[PDB]
Amino acid sequence: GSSGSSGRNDTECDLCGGDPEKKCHSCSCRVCGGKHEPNMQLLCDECNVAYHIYCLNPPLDKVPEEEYWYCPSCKTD
Ligand SMILES: [Zn+2]
Ligand SMILES: [Zn+2]
Ligand SMILES: [Zn+2]
Repeated sequence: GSSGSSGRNDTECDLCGGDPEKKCHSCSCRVCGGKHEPNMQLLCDECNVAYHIYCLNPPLDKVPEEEYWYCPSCKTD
Protein backbone atom coordinates (compact mmCIF):
# COMPACT_ATOMS: atom_id res chain seq x y z
CA GLY A 1 0.00 0.00 0.00
CA SER A 2 1.23 3.46 0.97
CA SER A 3 4.95 4.07 1.47
CA GLY A 4 5.95 3.82 5.12
CA SER A 5 8.44 1.85 7.20
CA SER A 6 9.91 4.55 9.44
CA GLY A 7 12.40 2.30 11.21
CA ARG A 8 15.06 1.02 8.82
CA ASN A 9 18.86 0.90 8.89
CA ASP A 10 19.57 0.08 5.25
CA THR A 11 19.97 1.67 1.81
CA GLU A 12 19.86 0.78 -1.88
CA CYS A 13 21.84 1.91 -4.93
CA ASP A 14 20.42 4.80 -6.95
CA LEU A 15 23.16 4.77 -9.58
CA CYS A 16 21.46 1.67 -11.00
CA GLY A 17 18.41 1.15 -8.81
CA GLY A 18 19.19 -2.38 -7.70
CA ASP A 19 19.26 -4.72 -10.69
CA PRO A 20 21.69 -6.82 -12.77
CA GLU A 21 20.67 -5.43 -16.16
CA LYS A 22 20.96 -1.89 -14.81
CA LYS A 23 24.64 -1.20 -15.50
CA CYS A 24 26.43 0.51 -12.61
CA HIS A 25 29.83 2.08 -11.95
CA SER A 26 29.92 1.50 -8.19
CA CYS A 27 28.37 -1.96 -7.90
CA SER A 28 30.82 -2.99 -10.61
CA CYS A 29 34.12 -1.88 -12.15
CA ARG A 30 34.31 1.92 -12.09
CA VAL A 31 37.41 2.08 -14.28
CA CYS A 32 36.28 0.47 -17.54
CA GLY A 33 32.66 0.43 -16.41
CA GLY A 34 32.05 -3.29 -16.79
CA LYS A 35 29.54 -5.42 -14.91
CA HIS A 36 30.92 -8.89 -15.64
CA GLU A 37 33.26 -11.41 -14.02
CA PRO A 38 31.87 -11.18 -10.46
CA ASN A 39 34.50 -13.69 -9.33
CA MET A 40 37.41 -11.52 -10.47
CA GLN A 41 35.95 -8.46 -8.74
CA LEU A 42 37.69 -6.95 -5.71
CA LEU A 43 35.59 -5.21 -3.06
CA CYS A 44 36.94 -2.33 -0.98
CA ASP A 45 36.77 -2.49 2.82
CA GLU A 46 35.86 1.19 3.08
CA CYS A 47 33.71 2.50 0.23
CA ASN A 48 32.58 -0.94 -0.92
CA VAL A 49 33.49 -0.67 -4.60
CA ALA A 50 34.00 -3.52 -7.06
CA TYR A 51 37.12 -3.27 -9.22
CA HIS A 52 38.53 -5.69 -11.79
CA ILE A 53 41.99 -7.22 -11.39
CA TYR A 54 42.99 -5.88 -14.81
CA CYS A 55 41.61 -2.37 -14.32
CA LEU A 56 43.71 -1.17 -11.39
CA ASN A 57 46.54 1.38 -11.27
CA PRO A 58 48.83 -0.25 -11.36
CA PRO A 59 46.91 -3.30 -12.64
CA LEU A 60 46.90 -6.78 -11.11
CA ASP A 61 48.23 -9.91 -12.82
CA LYS A 62 45.57 -11.78 -10.85
CA VAL A 63 43.38 -11.79 -7.74
CA PRO A 64 45.11 -11.05 -4.41
CA GLU A 65 44.98 -13.25 -1.30
CA GLU A 66 46.27 -11.00 1.48
CA GLU A 67 44.49 -9.89 4.66
CA TYR A 68 42.27 -7.40 2.84
CA TRP A 69 41.99 -5.38 -0.38
CA TYR A 70 41.51 -1.61 -0.54
CA CYS A 71 40.73 0.20 -3.79
CA PRO A 72 43.35 2.65 -5.12
CA SER A 73 40.84 5.45 -4.52
CA CYS A 74 40.92 4.88 -0.76
CA LYS A 75 44.48 3.74 -0.05
CA THR A 76 46.26 7.00 0.78
CA ASP A 77 49.65 5.29 0.99
ZN1 LIG B 1 24.62 0.31 -8.34
ZN1 LIG C 1 37.09 -3.30 -15.49
ZN1 LIG D 1 37.58 2.28 -1.50
